[PDB]
Amino acid sequence: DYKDDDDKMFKLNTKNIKVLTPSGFKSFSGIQKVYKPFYHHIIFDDGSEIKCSDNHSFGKDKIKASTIKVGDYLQGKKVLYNEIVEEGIYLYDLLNVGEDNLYYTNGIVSHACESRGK
Amino acid sequence: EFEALSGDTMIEILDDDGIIQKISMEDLYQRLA
Repeated sequence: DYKDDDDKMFKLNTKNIKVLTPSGFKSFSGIQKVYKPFYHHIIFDDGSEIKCSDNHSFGKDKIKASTIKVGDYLQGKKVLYNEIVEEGIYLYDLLNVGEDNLYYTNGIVSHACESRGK
Repeated sequence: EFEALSGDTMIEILDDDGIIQKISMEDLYQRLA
């Protein structure tokens, strides 16, 4: 019926690369490549946009795309567009960013997924 | 379950040599390839 083994390659961050976060440049454990059959295309009054999954959290408050409605403000930026586009797309995320899991994506603070931790 | 960003999403990274560079999420993947 359904399988999530599409592009289950995964790349480990063995190159000592860090990403700019609210906590500074922080080291992430790695990056995952996943296939998502639908995503949200959000555009802000800031002019920047974000294309992410439905329940992808942004700021520290676990603010997910689907909970954001047009007219709201995300981190000081008014969301003018938030369409759920149901098209299969390849998606990427950073696993365990420093010790915060917050990082800057398109001038927006995003929340990283966690592969490390019990 | 997954909940990631699109490959065209731009991030700002710091490489090993201490180089700051803005690249897309997918480019970061190819950078670790």
